Amino acid sequence: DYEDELQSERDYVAGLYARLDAERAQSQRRYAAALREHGGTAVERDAEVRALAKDIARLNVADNGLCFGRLDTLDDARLYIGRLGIFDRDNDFEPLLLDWRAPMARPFYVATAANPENMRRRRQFHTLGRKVVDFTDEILG
Amino acid sequence: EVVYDKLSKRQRLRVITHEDGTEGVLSDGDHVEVGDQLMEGAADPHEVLRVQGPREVQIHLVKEVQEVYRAQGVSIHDKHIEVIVRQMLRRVTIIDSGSTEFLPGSLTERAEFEAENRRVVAEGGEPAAGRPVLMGITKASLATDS
Amino acid sequence: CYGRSMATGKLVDIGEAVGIVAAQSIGEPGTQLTM
Amino acid sequence: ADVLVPPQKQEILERHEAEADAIERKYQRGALNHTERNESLVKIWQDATEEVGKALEEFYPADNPIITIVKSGATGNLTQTRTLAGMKGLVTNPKGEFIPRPIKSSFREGLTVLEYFINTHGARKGLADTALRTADSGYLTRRLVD
Repeated sequence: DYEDELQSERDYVAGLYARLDAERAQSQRRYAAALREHGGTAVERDAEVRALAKDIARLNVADNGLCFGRLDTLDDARLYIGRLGIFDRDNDFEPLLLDWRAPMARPFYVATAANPENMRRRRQFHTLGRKVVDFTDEILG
Repeated sequence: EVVYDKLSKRQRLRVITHEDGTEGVLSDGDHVEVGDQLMEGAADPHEVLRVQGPREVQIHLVKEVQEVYRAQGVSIHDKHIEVIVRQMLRRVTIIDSGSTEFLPGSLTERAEFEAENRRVVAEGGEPAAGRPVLMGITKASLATDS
Repeated sequence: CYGRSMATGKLVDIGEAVGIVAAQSIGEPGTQLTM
Repeated sequence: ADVLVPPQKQEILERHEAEADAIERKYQRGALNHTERNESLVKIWQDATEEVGKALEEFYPADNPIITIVKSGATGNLTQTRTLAGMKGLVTNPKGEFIPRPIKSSFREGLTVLEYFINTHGARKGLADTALRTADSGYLTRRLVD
């Protein structure tokens, strides 16, 4: 039960790392290409360089401690709260991850045991390296 | 156990990607050698000079200067860069003045430091002690005797 | 130690001011870099 | 007549417009931050631009003068051909960040009033920054010579 749930969480979070790594690799490839053979006017090249560097930095900072924990809801939603917002494009941009700076992930810190924001269970990830050591849950309602 | 304190959360760690190791990203318990960069970024030439001697700073400076031109579609031979790098490392700094005429706290060239040490060891018997110093373009230019 | 002069393909002659050549070579493509 | 327009352009633009509409639908509910939405649109339209460029490269016959000039190495590049016959793509505001509204029309078919108005920012920025570029290059060359 607990072990199987931990394995499933590890698998999903590993998929999240896979998506992050693929996006970072694509950004690095585009940055390298733009440095050498962009082609055109210097302002557009510099703007592309800056944008790609910003994307690289934002993705790179999220490598460690990518996800803080699951946030189940009574409204039949499966929000994941982490460092960045990630969406599966083929699924009409289904949120695979939500940044806690977003408003939809606001309740993580506002909701309390006696004041639930229609949420069901709040999970804490003890992240270390590329996997979570374990998790501790809290039930709200 | 050498410590690095003020590292900000805005950076990421070293990568190796050995053919069979498949390290990924070093997090904890990994082993690194002298001179390897720990946190991904731009290293400090002075730190490289201290840790890895004077030869390594030559290669580091030449490679890092080249990379910009190479990645931005410009081809320049390495000899042109290392000519400037040579001037960047002409002088050494003295910890304390010995029997030599030099006053302490001054930067002097090796052609002078070594010569004066060899001349004063014969009679004075107290050659100066010093270490290599890396200088910028401006400081190196302003130090001309003319 | 300097090797051949890139402009002539032969061993550099005595008296070549390689410092000016290096400075000009480094500075000429300067306008093609990002800021 | 030599500046041909790919027939695949319209379908790509419609598909990416549908994607942009989906992003707009998602944003209003609060699932994305303002910067998140802006960079998502930027990524979507960069993908659209690269797809249009690939279609343009594949469509043009090898003997067309426009592609003959580029492929022979005489002058120009494929990005100029894309912005000429393909789509102009994303443009930047004065601060250097991409405006999330792309320039669909190419110079061959003519830009609208507001597309032309927003295209001026980059040209003005480049014409202003050329002088500083030259000054910085001259200063670096002077120091290296000295």
